[PDB]
Amino acid sequence: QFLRTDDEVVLQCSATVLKEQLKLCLAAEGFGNRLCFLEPTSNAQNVPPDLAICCFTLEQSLSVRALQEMLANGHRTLLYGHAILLRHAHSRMYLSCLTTSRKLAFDVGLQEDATGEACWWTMHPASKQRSEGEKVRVGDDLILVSVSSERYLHLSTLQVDASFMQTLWNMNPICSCCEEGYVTGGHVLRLFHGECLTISAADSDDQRRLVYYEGGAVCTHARSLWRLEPLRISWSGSHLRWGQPLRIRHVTTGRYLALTEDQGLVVVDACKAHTKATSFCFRVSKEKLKRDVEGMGPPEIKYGESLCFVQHVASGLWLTYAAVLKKKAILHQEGHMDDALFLTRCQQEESQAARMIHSTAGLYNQFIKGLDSFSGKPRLPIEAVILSLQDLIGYFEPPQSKLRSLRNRQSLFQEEGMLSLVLNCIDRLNVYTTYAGEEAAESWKEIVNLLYELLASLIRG
Repeated sequence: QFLRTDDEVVLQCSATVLKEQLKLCLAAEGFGNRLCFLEPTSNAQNVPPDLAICCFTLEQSLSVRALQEMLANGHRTLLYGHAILLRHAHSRMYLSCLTTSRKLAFDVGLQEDATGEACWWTMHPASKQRSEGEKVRVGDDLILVSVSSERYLHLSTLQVDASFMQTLWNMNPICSCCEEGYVTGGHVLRLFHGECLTISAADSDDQRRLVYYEGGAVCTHARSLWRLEPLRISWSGSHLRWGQPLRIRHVTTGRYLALTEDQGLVVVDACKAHTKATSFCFRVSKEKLKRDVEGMGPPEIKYGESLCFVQHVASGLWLTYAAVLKKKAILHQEGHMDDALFLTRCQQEESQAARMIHSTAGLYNQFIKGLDSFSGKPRLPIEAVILSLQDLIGYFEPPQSKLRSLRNRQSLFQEEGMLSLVLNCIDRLNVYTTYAGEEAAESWKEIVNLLYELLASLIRG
């Protein structure tokens, strides 16, 4: 019904493209790139969208008198006329109106701290059906106005900016108060057998596509982290239910647990992750065996205490095993009597790290791919690579058991091959003594210096 501070939301707008509605959500990575963009969510049945970086938390909802009061120095329902502070779940930065552009438009993206007016947004009713001081209702079209620049949060042409043109937004709830201890969608977690479900380590002959039960240290590495993704956008953070279908996304690689005709149980690119290949559910038992709600729903599955059998929804097949303990994970008609898994929730530091490794690997791989492109040939995400490097250098800065996080964060990245990755950039740039752009070459010495600085920061201590 209503929205409250601390609810988690997405900011959705629509565009009409090829005479069909396309729904899109405000997204940003934060590290490596502060700028918002739009993540299409309409084709979810075929291609699951990247939702982790669309989630925002309603930190704060103030009257403007209450805002001006604070600027010159609790599950509150949101009222029209209030100013809101939206913290990005992944990066923990705040949604702001930036002071850069590309005329009258400002960039929208993420600000590293909630000081000043740029990260505040007033909410206005999009019809006479709502008035200042009334509660914002889940479902309401609304207008969002930057407190700092007085422009409207705006969809352009698909991009987002702050503009004098209005755009209608739906602030759609992802979740509200959940029952302590209960599994919800959007959680990052591990699945333990009796040893946990994972894909192999970086640079494996695997190509990282096969699934395993493995024990030992993997139980604390990023490669065994998974994100649960119900087949819905709104209330995708609701409590999970026995038999409810969901996709299971591998965090550091972005691939989706799947049944595949040629190869059996594997992990699959998002573009191949259609519903049937990719829907599993949790079952109480292997016996033969509703209508999805518009709230948190009944809590059903508990971290630690619940035993769960994972079933592939379209085939009915059971997640099981085949054969420094490492077993291959398979889908089978019968499985084994000890197939039930238990779930353990990841904590935020490690969860964040795993997403950062995903983006970083993507970015530097693309940057390596551009270098290979003109390697043989006399005649690149320079901006992002630089910011990414600068961001990681700050993240790895030495400090007071901050030394523990550091060592552990360094460890997560190292076990995901970030050292080779950084080394590969250095080796490829050092093929040159002093091809690319001349524009590109303006940034060469800066980037190699930043890489070496990162390298050192990944080993220090």
